[PDB]
Amino acid sequence: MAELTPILPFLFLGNEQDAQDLDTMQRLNIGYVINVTTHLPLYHYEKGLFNYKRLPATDSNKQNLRQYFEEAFEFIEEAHQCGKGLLIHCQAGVSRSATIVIAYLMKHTRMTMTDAYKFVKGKRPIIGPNLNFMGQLLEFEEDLNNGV
Ligand SMILES: CSc1scc2c1-c1nc(SCC(=O)C(C)(C)C)ncc1CC2
Repeated sequence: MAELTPILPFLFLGNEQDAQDLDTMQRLNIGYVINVTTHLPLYHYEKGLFNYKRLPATDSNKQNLRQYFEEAFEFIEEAHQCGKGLLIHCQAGVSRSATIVIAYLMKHTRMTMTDAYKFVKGKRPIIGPNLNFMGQLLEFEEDLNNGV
C-alpha cells in the first residue's frame, strides 16, 4: 500500500496503514513500535514480534505531548543500543508522531525546531499543521537550550 519513511537509520515515521504492513516491518529490521493514539490496536501484538509503547494522545488543541517526550526518547535509544529499528506512527497527517520525531531531533541531534521540521518534512512531505503541538515544540527548544 504505502511506505514508512526512514528519518534516521533506526527511526521510521508512518501512518496507521503503514503500520499494518508486517512484511515491510520485518524487512526493515523493525523491532520497536510507538503507537501515538488512544484508540487504534497495537497492530501485530499477538504475533509476539515487536516491543510496543503506546502514547494515548488525540490530535486536538488541548493535548499535551511534552509529557511523553522523555519516555519516547528512551524507547528510541533502546532500539538504537540493540540495533533494531523503531516505527512511530499515529494516523493520516502524522501530526502527533511527527511532533515526537521532531522533539527527538531537537534533543538528540541539537537541531533547532524549525530545522528539525524542515528535515522531517523533506523526507515525509504531508504533515498536518497543529499549532498546539508547535507551541509545545517551541517551549521544548527553550527548555532544552536553557538547561533541561
Ligand atoms: C515543528 S512545526 C514548524 S516549526 C516552523 C514552522 C512549522 C510548521 N509546521 C507545519 S506542520 C507540522 C506541525 O505543525 C507539527 C504537528 C509537527 C507541530 N506547518 C507550518 C509550519 C510553519 C513553519
